[PDB]
Amino acid sequence: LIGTRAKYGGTLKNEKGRRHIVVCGHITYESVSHFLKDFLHEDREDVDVEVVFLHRKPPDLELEGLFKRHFTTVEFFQGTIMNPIDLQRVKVHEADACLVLANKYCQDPDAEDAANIMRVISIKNYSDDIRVIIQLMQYHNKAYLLNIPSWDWKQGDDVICLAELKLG
Amino acid sequence: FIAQSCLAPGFSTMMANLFAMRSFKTSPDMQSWTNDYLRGTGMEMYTETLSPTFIGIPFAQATELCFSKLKLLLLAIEIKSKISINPRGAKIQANTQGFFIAQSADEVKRAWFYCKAMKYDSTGMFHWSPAKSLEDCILDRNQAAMTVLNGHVVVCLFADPDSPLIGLRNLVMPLRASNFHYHELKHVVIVGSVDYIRREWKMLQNLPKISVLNGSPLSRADLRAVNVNLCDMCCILSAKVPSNDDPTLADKEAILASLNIKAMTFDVYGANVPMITELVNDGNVQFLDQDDDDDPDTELYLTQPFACGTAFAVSVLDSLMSTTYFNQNALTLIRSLITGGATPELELILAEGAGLRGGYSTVESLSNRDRCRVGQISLYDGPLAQFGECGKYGDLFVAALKSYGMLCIGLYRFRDTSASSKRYVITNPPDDFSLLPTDQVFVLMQFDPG
Amino acid sequence: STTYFNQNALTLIRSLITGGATPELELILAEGAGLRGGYSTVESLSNRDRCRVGQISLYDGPLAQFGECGKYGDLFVAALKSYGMLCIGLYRFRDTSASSKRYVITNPPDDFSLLPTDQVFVLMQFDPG
Ligand SMILES: [Ca+2]
Ligand SMILES: [Ca+2]
Ligand SMILES: [Mg+2]
Repeated sequence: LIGTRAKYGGTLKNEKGRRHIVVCGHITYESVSHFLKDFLHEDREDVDVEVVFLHRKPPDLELEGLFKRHFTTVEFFQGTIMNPIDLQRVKVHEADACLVLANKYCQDPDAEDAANIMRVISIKNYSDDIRVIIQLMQYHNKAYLLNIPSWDWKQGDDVICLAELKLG
Repeated sequence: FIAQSCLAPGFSTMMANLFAMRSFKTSPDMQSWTNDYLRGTGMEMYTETLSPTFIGIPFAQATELCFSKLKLLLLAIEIKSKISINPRGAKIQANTQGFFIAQSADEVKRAWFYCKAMKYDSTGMFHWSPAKSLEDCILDRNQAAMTVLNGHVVVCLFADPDSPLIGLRNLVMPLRASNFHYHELKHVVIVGSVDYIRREWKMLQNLPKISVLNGSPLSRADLRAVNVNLCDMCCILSAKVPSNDDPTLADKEAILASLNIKAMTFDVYGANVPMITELVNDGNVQFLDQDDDDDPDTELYLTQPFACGTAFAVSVLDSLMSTTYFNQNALTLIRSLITGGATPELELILAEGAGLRGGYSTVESLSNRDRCRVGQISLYDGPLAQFGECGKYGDLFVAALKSYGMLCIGLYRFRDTSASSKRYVITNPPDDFSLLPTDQVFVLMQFDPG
Repeated sequence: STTYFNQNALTLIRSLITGGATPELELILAEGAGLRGGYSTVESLSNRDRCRVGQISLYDGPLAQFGECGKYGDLFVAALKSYGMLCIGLYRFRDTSASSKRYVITNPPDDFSLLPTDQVFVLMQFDPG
């Protein structure tokens, strides 16, 4: 009974005017550090965009220290995309885009792709007008995303298929 | 429930709400369609003994009197026993048990005190076929295209070759009842793995007009090969065992199939294809529809997809424990209303293991075909169309009952009248309800020989 | 990060490594009938006129004279004007004094000194015939 704790929670509340994005999917220490190094780089044009992470597992000690070093730019919340309550907390309807990271080193690529596709359905269910960028392990699963009525490549929706790009 | 929805869309929602104890409280701070729908959910199913004043008069005069004077809907009676649903020319006898639809058991008390002040099976209740083989029904893309399937029923099945068997027989027989003429039967096309359908073909040999297509319902080529745009109802069924890894991942295929068809276009609209999807998880109903606000704590019967009849689950059938215990005849009425008529003799014949057994048509068997059936009518055209021009529900109920012997149960009305082609279910609207020309009526229609 | 900051960036990569995959090809393949052929017409044959990725060697040819201790900028201008070739980088021997291993130099300066054994990444136009 005493060995429990709820460290992360609460809704995202900040000022108006600035823009932010939501990152979900495979959130580990090296998944965030590699993403943040490329996202926040000197060569990139200086634009103030906030990065919000949403994962159902509590981060370990090393990941929490990484968030502290990016306190003014990176924030973390505990929750899942499939829950509409958690979607409102991180303010999905006002974010520029939602980025879904895939577990490249997965035993079953079919299982990983199916879970990622369901996240896009949940995101589009909350709001039809939202940019979604997703990693797909296999090309034949790209057909399912294209069949979504709210999916629209002309509006910024993009699919980055690792299998197509790697063999290309 | 799914099979009856093919004959009348939205019927599963009305049946599910009729056997769940719900207290209805009016609320002004919500949409009018929501208030109208919630009024129907308050209706339940009750049994009461008819007053001695009703003795002698036929059923048609009896149910009309209850609707007008007593504001109660009488749809079935017990004859010395047997249960008959909307019987024509059936005089009310002494101590006759009546089946009523009302807000509460206090309302039906008014019905007790009142005064002036081989073509078919052995039972002859289902159509029969001379045990056609599976290979004679398997269809390919090339030969399914040349076949013109109009007004048919498409069964989208997700099942592995070793998936646990589901009662596909329980889905086809209600569509093959003898109460339907052979020309008005609906062709059934099952899209799925024959390695699974082969295990269940034993119970489907003697059912006419059944087609099988090897493939996947998620493929647009297979759906176009069976003319999903022309079908009367598309059923998405999943027989695969849940992996229990995550409840939100239990209905990935069912949700994807629904979204796939909804976005298809034909040379005409994918969203116009009538579909009903059974959900393993109640919480996955939020993904079925996009133009609604999803709340994870809301009851399933309160959700928009369920109110429109496009969603179903087994979690709405727990209340049948209480319903059956308090009245055994209540369960008999449900089975005789959704299965197309399954007498206890049919139980022993099927339990032997030889499958459905046919019988030679005689005088006593053909009399069994004369029973009421579930259907829908539209006020667009016909003699009853003049009631849709801002008429009253009570006026339509009386006229239809006297002329065609039709019993109106509820309405299937557009959610928005100013749009989306989505219709919700209103169960037993008041006699003062205002009708619309676009409304559809759930009716119990008598059998017409010829 | 590349796709988020610019959607056109991902489109350029896909059109450069997949040989050209237009959004119409996405829907045809997603149906499930496989690759579908088409009868050659006037409008289709115009699609074949696009640049492609290839390599050239300074061992022999009109461009071989730039490999004799020449400059990368001189090779870039001459190839662009004559054959319409765009030089992206060099594929040069790791050791020039051995092992047959070559590394990649991306966008060398115009003052870069070339070698007769160097190979050039180029974007070559379509020549009908
Ligand atoms: Ca009630
Ligand atoms: Ca929804
Ligand atoms: Mg109820």
